[PDB]
Amino acid sequence: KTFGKRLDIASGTAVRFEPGEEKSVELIDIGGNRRIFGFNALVDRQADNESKKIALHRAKERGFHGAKSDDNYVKTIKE
Amino acid sequence: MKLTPKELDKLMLHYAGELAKKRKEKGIKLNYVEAVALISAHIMEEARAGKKTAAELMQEGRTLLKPDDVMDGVASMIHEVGIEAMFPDGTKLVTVHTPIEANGKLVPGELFLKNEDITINEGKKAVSVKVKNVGDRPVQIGSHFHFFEVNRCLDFDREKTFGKRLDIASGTAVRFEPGEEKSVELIDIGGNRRIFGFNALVDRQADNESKKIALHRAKERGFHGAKSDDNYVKTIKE
Amino acid sequence: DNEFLILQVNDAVFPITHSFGLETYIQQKKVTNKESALEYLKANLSSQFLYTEMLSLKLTYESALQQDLKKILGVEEVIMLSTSPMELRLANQKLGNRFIKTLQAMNELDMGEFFNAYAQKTKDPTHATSYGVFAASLGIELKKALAHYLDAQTSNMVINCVKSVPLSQNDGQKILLSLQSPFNQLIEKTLELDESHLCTASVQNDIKAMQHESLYSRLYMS
Amino acid sequence: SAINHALDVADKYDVQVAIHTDTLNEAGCVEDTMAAIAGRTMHTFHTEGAGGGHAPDIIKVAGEHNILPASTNPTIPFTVNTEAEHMDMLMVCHHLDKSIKEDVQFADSRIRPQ
Amino acid sequence: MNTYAQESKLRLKTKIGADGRCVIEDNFFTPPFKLMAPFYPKDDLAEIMLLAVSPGMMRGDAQDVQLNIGPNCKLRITSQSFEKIHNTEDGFASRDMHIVVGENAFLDFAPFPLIPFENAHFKGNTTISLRSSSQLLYSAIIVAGRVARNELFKFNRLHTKISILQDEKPIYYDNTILDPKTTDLNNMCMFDGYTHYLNLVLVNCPIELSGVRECIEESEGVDGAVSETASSHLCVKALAKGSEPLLHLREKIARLVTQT
Amino acid sequence: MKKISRKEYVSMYGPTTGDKVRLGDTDLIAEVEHDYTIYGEELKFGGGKTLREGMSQSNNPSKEELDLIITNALIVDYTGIYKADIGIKDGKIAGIGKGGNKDMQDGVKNNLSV
Repeated sequence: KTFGKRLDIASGTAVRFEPGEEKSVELIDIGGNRRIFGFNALVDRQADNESKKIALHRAKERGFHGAKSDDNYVKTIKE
Repeated sequence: MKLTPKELDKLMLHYAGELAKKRKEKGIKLNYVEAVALISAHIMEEARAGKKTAAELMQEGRTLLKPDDVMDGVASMIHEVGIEAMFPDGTKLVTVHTPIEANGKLVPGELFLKNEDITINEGKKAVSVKVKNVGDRPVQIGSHFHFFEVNRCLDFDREKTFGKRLDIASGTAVRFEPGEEKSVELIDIGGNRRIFGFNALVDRQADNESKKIALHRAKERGFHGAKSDDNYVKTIKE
Repeated sequence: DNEFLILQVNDAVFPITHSFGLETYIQQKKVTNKESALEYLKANLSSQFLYTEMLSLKLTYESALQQDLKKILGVEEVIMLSTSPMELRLANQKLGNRFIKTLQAMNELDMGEFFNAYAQKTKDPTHATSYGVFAASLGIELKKALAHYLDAQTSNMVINCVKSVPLSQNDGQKILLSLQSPFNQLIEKTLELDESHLCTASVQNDIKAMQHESLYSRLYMS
Repeated sequence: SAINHALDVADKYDVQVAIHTDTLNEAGCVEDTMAAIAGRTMHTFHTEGAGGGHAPDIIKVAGEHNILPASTNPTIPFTVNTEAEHMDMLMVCHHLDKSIKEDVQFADSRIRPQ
Repeated sequence: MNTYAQESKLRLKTKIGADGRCVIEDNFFTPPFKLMAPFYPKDDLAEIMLLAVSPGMMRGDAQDVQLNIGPNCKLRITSQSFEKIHNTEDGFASRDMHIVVGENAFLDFAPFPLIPFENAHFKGNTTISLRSSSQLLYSAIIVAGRVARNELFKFNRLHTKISILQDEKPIYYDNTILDPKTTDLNNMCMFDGYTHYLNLVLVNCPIELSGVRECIEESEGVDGAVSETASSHLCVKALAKGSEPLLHLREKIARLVTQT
Repeated sequence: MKKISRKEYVSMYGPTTGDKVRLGDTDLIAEVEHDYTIYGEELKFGGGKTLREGMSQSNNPSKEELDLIITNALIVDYTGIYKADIGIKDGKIAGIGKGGNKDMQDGVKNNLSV
C-alpha cells in the first residue's frame, strides 16, 4: 500500500514509532519524477507498477516486515 | 509565391511528364524515363484535381500506358512508380505496381538461372521440435535467432533447442500464430557457438555446462517449456 | 384414421437398413455402450436431424400451406446440393422415392391435387420434405407431424443401434424412453428456426458418412 | 540484452537512448521490452506502434514517466488516405522486396484505424 | 460502424499477359486490402497474395472482395497469414467474396486457416461462378480458437455460406454455422474433440476419388473423408488436432491436381 | 539441410555460381564464376534478417571490424566475375569474401568481421 509514498507531514518533521506501539499514518504519493534512489536500495529506479513487484520481492528476500511477494516470482532481465 | 525545393523538383518532374505525353501524342514509343515521368506526372495532376482517392490513383496509374506505347524492355524495367502527391488531405505516397504489362521480347538485366536447387546448411542434421504459441500475438522468428531464447510465450522443449537455430533460408522468418502449434526444424549454431545478446540467457560459449545455467535462468525468468531441476547447484560465475 | 394411415405408410416405407454413419461410428469404436449411444443419438438429433430433416419438413409444410411449388423445389435443390455425403444423399433420395411410390400406389384415396402435382413434377424428393408436404396437404398439425416423424426416425435409429453395437432390448427401451425431453426441445427449436439455418453443415457426422464408403464391410446401405 | 547494455552505457555517459522496438515479438513483448528498460529514461519512436507487433499495447508505455513518446508525421493527422500508403512505406523502409513471396508474407502489419 | 475511412473493397481482375504469364489486368483496393504484383514460381501456377493490412477482422469490418480470373489463367490465390476474427463486442465482422472464373481457367483458392477469438462473430458469404471448362479448388480451414491457450469454442458465432454455380446453375451449397451457445460443438457429431476443420471442394479437377482417398489415408494425424456431390464434383472434409496436418493434406491434394 | 529453388534463392540473394545475367539491354551475358558465400549463412539486412546484433553483427568483433560491408554483391572485375561480400575499412577495401559474425557462422576471416 505504501510503495511510492511518503509521510503527509510538514517537511522537516518526523513521526516516531515507539516499540510495540501501533500508529496510523497518512501517506501521499512522492512527487516529481518519482525516481527512488538510495534509501534501502529496494527500488533504485523509477517508481511504477512494474518496479513495485521487484521492490516487493527484494523486500521479502531482505526480510522487511509486511512485504508480501508471490512465492512463484518471475524474474526480469534486470533486477 | 514562396517555392520550396520540393516544389521545384515536382515542377521539373511535371514538365518531364509533359514532354513524355507530347512524345506519346506524336507517336514515339516511350523509353524508361519517359514512362516513369508520364505516370508520376499524371498521378500528381489527378491528386491536385482532388476528385480521386489514393486507392483510385493507384488503380488508375496502371491504365495510362499500353504495352505498345513503350519501347521493348521498359515494362520489365519498371516495377513500381512511387510519387508523393498533395491531396486535399495532405501529402500521400501513391505507389503504382507493374504499371505496364511486359511484352517479353527484351528483358534488360534478366537472369538465366540453372535448373538446380540450392542446398542450404549442408552437412547439418536438423531436429524437429513442436512449438505452441500460448500468447495472444503472433511471433516471428528469424533464421539466425537462437531458438532457445525466443519469446517466453512460445511453448516447446527448450532443452532440445539449446544451441540451435531455425533451418530455413537466411533472412526468412517463421511465424507462429497465437494458439497455433507448429513443428520446426532446428540445426546447430555454427562457428564459435558463442551466444551473446538475445535474451541474455546464455551470454557465453554454448556447451553442456552452460546449458544448465541457461535452463535455470530461463525457468527463473518464466520461459515456457524450460525445465530445470529444483535442486540446482550454482556455480562461481552465473 | 389419420394416425393409422401415418403409421401404415411409415411402416411400409421405412422398415421395408440405413445407418447414417452409425455403422461407421461403431466400426471406429466411438459408440460402444448405452451412454455412448445416447450421446451419439443426442448429438445427431441436435445437429444433422434438426438442421437437415426437421427444418426441411417445417419449410416444406409452410411452402405447401402457401402453395409455393417453386419454394418446395428450391428447398429440395438446396438440400440435394448441400448433402455432401454420397451415402446420405442416396439414402435420402431412395427413401423419398419409396415414400412417393407408396403414396401413389398403396394409398388408394384422394391424397390431394397439390401433392399429386408435386409428385409428378419433383426430381429429387427427400423423405423429410415429402412427409412435410404430405402432412400439409392432409391438414395434419405441424407440431404433431414433426413429433411423429422424429419419433419414427429415432425408433429406427435405436433399433439399428441395438442390432449393430449390439445392445439389449432393455437398453433400447431405456434410450427410447430417456429421449422424450430432447424431443420436445428439438420441436421447440424447430418452432423458431428459419430457412437461413437449412442444411447446416455437420462435420464429424458427414466425415463418418463419407468414410462409410471406405469401410471394410458395410452391413448397412448408408 | 542490447537495451540493457545501451541504457547502462548511456547512464554512464549522460546521453539519450531512443528505441524503435521489436516488431516481430521475437525476443518478447512490450512487457519484456519495458522490463529491459527498467524504469530508465528512454525516448520512444512510433509510440503508437506504427503497425508493429508491440501495437497496440506499446501505446501503454506512453503513460509511463520514464518514457518520452514521439509520433511520426505520416499517421498525423488521421485522414481518408492515411491507411493506403502505410504498407508500401513499411516495406520500402524495412527493405523487404515486394517481388518475393517470403518478404511479402513477412511484411505483416498490426495497424488499425482505431 | 466501419472504423475505416472508406469501405473495404478489393476488386481484382486478372488476365493472360503478352509474355504468356498471368498478369493483373485491373485492381482497386481500399484498406485494409492491398494487392502486389503476382509471384511466378519456377514450376507452379501464378501466385497472388490477398494482403490484409490489419491484425484481423474487428467489430464493424465489412469486406467486399470481387475476384475475376480471365480465360486460360492458372492462378493460385493465397493470403498473408491466418485470418483472425477479434472480439466483436456488440457487432460482427462480415466478408462478402464474389469470384468469377473464366473459360479454361484454373483457380486454386487456398487461404490460411481462420482463427476466431473469444466472443467473435463472423459472417462470410462466398459466391463462386464458373464456366463449363473452369476448374476450381476451393478450401476453407476453421479453427476452434486459440487452442494452445485453452480458448476452445469461446467465440460468439461463425456463419459461413458458400455457393458454387457452374454455367449459372447451382452445383454446390455449404452452410457452416458454429454457435457454441446453441449447442456444444465438442460433441461426437460436430468436432469430437478435434480443433481444426478443413472443407475443400474440387470442381472439374482431373483427380480421381480413389487418388483423393489414398491421399487422405496416407495423411497422418487427420480424420478425413472424400465424397462426390450431386453435381459429380469432389468434396473433402477433414478434422485434425492442429492446422499442420490439414495444410499438408490440402497442399498434397493441390499437387495431385496440378501434376496432371 | 534443406533445398530451396534456385529462382527463390536468386531473388533473395542474387545470382550464384553458374547463373548468368544479361548486362543492360545488350547481348552480353556474364556468368558467376564462383561464390564465396556459404549457403544458408547469407548476410541480409532488414526487419528480421541476419544482420542483427548477435546473429551476423558480432558482439565481440575483431579489431579489424569493418566500417562498411556490401552484402551479396556480384563483383565484375578484370580479376573475375564472382559473388562475394566487400568489406571496406579506413577508406580501403579491407576484404573480399564471406563476411559476418565468427561467433555464429563458419568461414569468416578476421578482416571481414561485421
